[PDB]
Amino acid sequence: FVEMVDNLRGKSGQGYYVEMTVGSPPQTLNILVDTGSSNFAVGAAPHPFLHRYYQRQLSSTYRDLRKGVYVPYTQGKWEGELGTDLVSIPHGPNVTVRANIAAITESDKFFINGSNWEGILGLAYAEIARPDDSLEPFFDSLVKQTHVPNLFSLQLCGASEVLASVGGSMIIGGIDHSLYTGSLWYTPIRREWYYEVIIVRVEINGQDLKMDCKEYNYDKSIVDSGTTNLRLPKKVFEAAVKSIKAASSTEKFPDGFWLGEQLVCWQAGTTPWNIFPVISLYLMGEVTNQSFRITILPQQYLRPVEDVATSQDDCYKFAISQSSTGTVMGAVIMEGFYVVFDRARKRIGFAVSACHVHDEFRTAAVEGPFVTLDMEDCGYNIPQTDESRSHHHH
Ligand SMILES: N#Cc1ccc(COC(=O)[C@H]2C[C@]3(CN2)C(=O)Nc2ccccc23)cc1Br
Ligand SMILES: [Zn+2]
Repeated sequence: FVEMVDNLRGKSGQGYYVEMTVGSPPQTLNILVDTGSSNFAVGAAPHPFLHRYYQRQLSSTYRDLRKGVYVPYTQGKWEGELGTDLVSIPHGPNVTVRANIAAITESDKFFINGSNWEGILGLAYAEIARPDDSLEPFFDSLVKQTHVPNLFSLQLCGASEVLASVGGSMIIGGIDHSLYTGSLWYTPIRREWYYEVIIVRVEINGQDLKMDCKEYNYDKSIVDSGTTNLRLPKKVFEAAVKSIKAASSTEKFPDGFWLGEQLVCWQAGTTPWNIFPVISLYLMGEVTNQSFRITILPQQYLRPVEDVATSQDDCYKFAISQSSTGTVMGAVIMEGFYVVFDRARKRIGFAVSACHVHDEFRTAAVEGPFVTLDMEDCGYNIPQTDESRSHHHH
């Protein structure tokens, strides 16, 4: 899998993308890797934040499906025309695939200035594809038309006039042992829509938040490469920030720091890492009553920004933020770990990433098992709307 190592790039906080080609002759585009969605969609007209876009009419292998699509996120949305075309990943498997593509014709708060990506590769399950689940997602087509094992793995690697470049690896069809150290621990996928998981416990510097564990997963917990922060439900975020504030309390930062809206700075090289606590999320294990923990450092949740006007200083953004749609284990989490999306066995694996940023006293850690007897149920059941209830699935 050496040809797939280091095949992701991006700018810190603005998404990891992989190079893809669509069409005949091949049009090259930089495509966000997003495990929180299941559509393959590409900028298909001019836009202030796009260097280039997909030109359907210039591909002899394009086919229009004569159907529109609309996807609204919490932040951002887009619409497009559905079609299929030939797609390859030059630093991926040695295959070409006919896949669904949404040509994005309009959008708002979707594309990001300076990010260098022009589309999105949705790697989650058909259940949340748009307009509905009969639009085969890309990975499904890849596995179906080729010999590629139904699994991929992501190593996202952390970081004055530009933001920091980041690099990473997306290994399509397996697991590269150079990319992690020590044990690889798996947590069941609760349901194949998002990559949904269940957190059974949260510790800040070894101290239990002591919340009803249903609160950790209200209204869901998902692993999303296409989300920058660790995002936490309102009540969880408030307790977690209270604990981190407490530990770090020799430094009094402005409100805007903790809201994720302001940098704080120390003189080059003098950041007091050791006043910030480690955060451990315990995930449901494969075995009943077992769990394992993934522990991240302040090096992951304190995200570095080089300020033009204080470029002498090491400056950081707080990259834990509030959610009203559940826990999102985003890049902040993932940059600790080599994360294995084992679709075949309906599980997600975590191991310590051979590229995670640490210091001489503490590392990100993946550790288990831990055991509870009569371990309760920590899952939440999303209220079912009449809209969702009325849909037939033939
Ligand atoms: N109908 C629907 C529907 C609603 C919500 C979701 C949630 O989608 C995510 O979380 C993806 C998309 C993401 C980050 N990851 C985002 O939220 N804004 C944004 C902006 C730019 C790039 C990636 C993203 C998925 C579906 Br499908
Ligand atoms: Zn029907």
